[PDB]
Amino acid sequence: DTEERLVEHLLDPSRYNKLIRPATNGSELVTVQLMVSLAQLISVHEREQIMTTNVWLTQEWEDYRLTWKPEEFDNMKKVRLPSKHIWLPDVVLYNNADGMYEVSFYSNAVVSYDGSIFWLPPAIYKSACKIEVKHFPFDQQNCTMKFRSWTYDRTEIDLVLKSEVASLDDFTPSGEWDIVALPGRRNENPDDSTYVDITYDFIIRRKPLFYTINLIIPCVLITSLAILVFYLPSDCGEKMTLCISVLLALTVFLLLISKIVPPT
Amino acid sequence: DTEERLVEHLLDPSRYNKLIRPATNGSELVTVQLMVSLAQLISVHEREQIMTTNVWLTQEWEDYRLTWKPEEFDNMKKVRLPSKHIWLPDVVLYNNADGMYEVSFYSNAVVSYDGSIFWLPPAIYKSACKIEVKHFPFDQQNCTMKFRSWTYDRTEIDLVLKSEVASLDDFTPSGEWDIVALPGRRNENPDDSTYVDITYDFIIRRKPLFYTINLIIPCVLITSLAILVFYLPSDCGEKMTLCISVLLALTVFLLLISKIVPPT
Amino acid sequence: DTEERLVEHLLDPSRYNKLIRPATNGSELVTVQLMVSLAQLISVHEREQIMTTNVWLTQEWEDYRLTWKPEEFDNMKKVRLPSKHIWLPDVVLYNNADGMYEVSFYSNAVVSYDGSIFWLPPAIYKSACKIEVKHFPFDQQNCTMKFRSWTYDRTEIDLVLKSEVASLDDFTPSGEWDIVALPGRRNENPDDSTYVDITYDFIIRRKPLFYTINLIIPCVLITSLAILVFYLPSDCGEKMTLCISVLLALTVFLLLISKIVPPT
Amino acid sequence: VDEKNQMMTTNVWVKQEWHDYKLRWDPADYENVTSIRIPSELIWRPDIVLYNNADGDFAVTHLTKAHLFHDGRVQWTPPAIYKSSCSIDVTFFPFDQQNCTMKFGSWTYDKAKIDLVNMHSRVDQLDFWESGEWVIVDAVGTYNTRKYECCAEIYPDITYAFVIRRLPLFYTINLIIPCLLISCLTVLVFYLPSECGEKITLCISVLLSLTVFLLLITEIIPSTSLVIPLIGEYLLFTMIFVT
Ligand SMILES: c1cnc2cc3c(cc2n1)[C@@H]1CNC[C@H]3C1
Ligand SMILES: *[C@@H]1O[C@H](CO)[C@@H](O)[C@H](O)[C@H]1NC(C)=O
Repeated sequence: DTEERLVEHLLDPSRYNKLIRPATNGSELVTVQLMVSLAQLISVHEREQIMTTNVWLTQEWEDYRLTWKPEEFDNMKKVRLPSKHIWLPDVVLYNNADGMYEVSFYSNAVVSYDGSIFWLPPAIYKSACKIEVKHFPFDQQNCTMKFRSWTYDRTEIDLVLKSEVASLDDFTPSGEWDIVALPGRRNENPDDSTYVDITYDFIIRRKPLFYTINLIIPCVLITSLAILVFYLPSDCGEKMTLCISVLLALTVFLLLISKIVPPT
Repeated sequence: DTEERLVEHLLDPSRYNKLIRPATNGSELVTVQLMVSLAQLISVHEREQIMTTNVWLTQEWEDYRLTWKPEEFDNMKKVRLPSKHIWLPDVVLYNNADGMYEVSFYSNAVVSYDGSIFWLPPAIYKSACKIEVKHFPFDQQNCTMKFRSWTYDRTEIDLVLKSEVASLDDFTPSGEWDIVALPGRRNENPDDSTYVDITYDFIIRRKPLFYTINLIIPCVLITSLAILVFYLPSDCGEKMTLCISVLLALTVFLLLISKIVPPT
Repeated sequence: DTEERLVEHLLDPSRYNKLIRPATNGSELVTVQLMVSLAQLISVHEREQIMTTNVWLTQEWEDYRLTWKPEEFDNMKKVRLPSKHIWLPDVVLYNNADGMYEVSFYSNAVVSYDGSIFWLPPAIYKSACKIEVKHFPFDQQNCTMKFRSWTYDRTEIDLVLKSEVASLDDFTPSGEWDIVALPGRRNENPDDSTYVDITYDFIIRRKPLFYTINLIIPCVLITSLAILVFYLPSDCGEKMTLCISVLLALTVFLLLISKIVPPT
Repeated sequence: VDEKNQMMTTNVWVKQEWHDYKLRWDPADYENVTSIRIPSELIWRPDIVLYNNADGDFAVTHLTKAHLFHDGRVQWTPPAIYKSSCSIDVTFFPFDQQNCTMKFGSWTYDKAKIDLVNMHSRVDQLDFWESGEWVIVDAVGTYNTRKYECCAEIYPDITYAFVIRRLPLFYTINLIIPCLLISCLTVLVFYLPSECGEKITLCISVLLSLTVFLLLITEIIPSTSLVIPLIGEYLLFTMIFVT
């Protein structure tokens, strides 16, 4: 009951206008700390250069006009709130293919009595990354992720990291792509000064068995019959069958290897 | 705190109204200065003649009933406003495939104390463009992008340009296609005199390596065996195998360049 | 003007709460007489087993707090109310692919002075029907359509069929598929006591010319060369080409008939 | 214009204009304004439904602002995409000429309460975007009444007819040139002498190449059964004479 009186007190639209930012003395900053916890890597799509992942990002910041004096409300330390009705700092993707920018659920935010707000929505993201294919199928791919704010800049909010390596102990394993290493760091532009972002790197590696079995072994078993045609005798009447069929099987393998790889 | 007092002072519905426009002194026009800024060429799809891009478009105009003196409001030169509760000009695409005309998000508008309003939303756009194919695949396409007004016309608003190219500052490089030039023109019809549009042209060069490797090298390595059935002697009984295999391989390559290129 | 005074009198939101049902006399049923009427069968999709139809769904029922005296409003008998502003029982599909449950347009509704409501919205509907594949291409499919209420049950509303067939005089020839019969049944369940639905059964037939001409004829022409390599004498040295190419053309035709029919 | 599914998707600009009676004033009293522009959710507008829909909006849904005159004449041009369904006849596949239709009308008012009058009998093509594959010959609109099954009033509607040809050079240079070019190789195997050992190589290669061309021409035509295309009967008779 008293929590219901508190939630009618806190989100009162005469008291709390949603789309201003919490600051009090002549334009001071707010600090948004964030880190990323992976859940699984779903797919890396090479025909269109797109990585599909599942990621819970944790943001915590510090508001000031969400405060209650907690012995008046019968020793309550911690409420939940719906996150359509409080302020959000907008933290989006920025290298995003297919155009979904916000998060996918808009869950509850936990508000303590100091004003420190913890928030953790889940998302799937279709990030764009540049696939390099020279050592196919043994390569070491690299796909990045930019988190940038959306309507604000460097003199208003300030993204600070918390852990140099993003969290990986909720990971289900991925089958094909094993994860080698996964750091993350803060970038800031020294001649622009309206630019902060936090970029994560994913350094993933192929497991090379299945593509070896299906496209290196029949490729080598076809292309060892190039030198065979001179060891026929000419009187058999069977040269042209062998060398013409070897050329047509080779160009079929060239077109299928060119349908797997991107058109970079 | 005072920013909430300023938003309460400006958007009062007794003082401000949304459905009318800033035209006084006997039907003056307004000037919408617009220029676009590219993000990435996502795709040029030749088979349905379509082009998917990712454009910020930046509009400035001047709205005279949004003013204050900043000494009353704590030396604020600059606020944000929600982009639905002001006036907008209506600027959309005109040659759009699949019907989605206006911008994506309606991001927040930056309002100064002159009344001069700067605003930029993001958008994705699927424009249609006439594919010039004669030098396939070493070609150089020319894809148009038109912008008109949607409700108004030349005796109420007046579009004008800022600079004569689009901004290529946040253009990440693409992979397949590469830009050459991006001019911008303003057109106007002198037999109608109620028609402006601002059209951008994109002149794109294709990197030619991929289709060379898949389509030009096996075509020249198959058409180099056309005149070689004659030197073959008639005793061996192998003329029909060579000449029938050359004819069927050329028909298979003719159906592949049928299925790629547009059917104009 | 008197139409305006009636439309303001009938939808007073102090008077009329649209979230209740018009029960009188100690919880009688309301009886929703529906009958459906086809417009065209668009497509029967054999590979994913979806039948796409376009249909008009006439529902009529009895209300009791939407009447007037027609002398008091200068002889109106029959007005039009914006649909979805009045009560409506939710009558949807139930065997649905792709999650579109309700109707597509929400048109106007015709109120008499009795309280009888008439309603006819259109829809496109994608039912998921079970394909008999044995006598392909001469077969006779049977597809289902099951209309149930969505939020109510058998103690509250009561579906009644209007006429035993679905109507068909506002339909155009479907070309490839022609109709045989369209019965409609009311199923109640004896055991459950809370289960009424109206199922229609479209019984359709394939016009067998096109798959005969493009599939049965070249299969018969290829399998007529099965018995022929024995009548060919062995000293030509050409038996192997005929029997190998008969087996390769036969297995390519088996895989094409495997990709037309569903994988049941 | 989609021939496998029998559809036609167009991007069209529907122009409507009508009168009312409460939206009128005197321009001398309000500082000499004539025409304003109010958004179109706040007035009455009539309900115009494409009857011929197949995966379509079934009404306009962009809701562009409306121009109201002092005398009550309002006008409205909302743009729409539309996905109409038409029937495809294909006998002369190389040089076809199709006829696809649209059927606008009002949904729930009849002829003694609302009434369509078509304005100009052409479809106005002052900003057609030249598609390259098809050219419009004709585009006319005929006014109709029809009496339906439910109700005893009659209902007006307007049927538009689109007569379009196919510019035929692409399928000429890529489909009937290789088919007619390997069709002159069918009668040749009798000239070839029988102690070469190379006759049935030629008969098997010609039969399998015509079978590939018939199973590739079955993609582009629809699966109807009223007609057969005239290229397919020639390919079937050539396959009969080759076996
Ligand atoms: C009242 C309410 N809905 C109706 C729907 C339709 C008709 C009359 C109606 N009368 C026919 C005329 N237009 C669409 C169908 C058919
Ligand atoms: C991975 O890609 C990013 C983006 O270019 C780059 O900063 C980084 O150095 C790369 N690392 C490796 C190991 O390739």
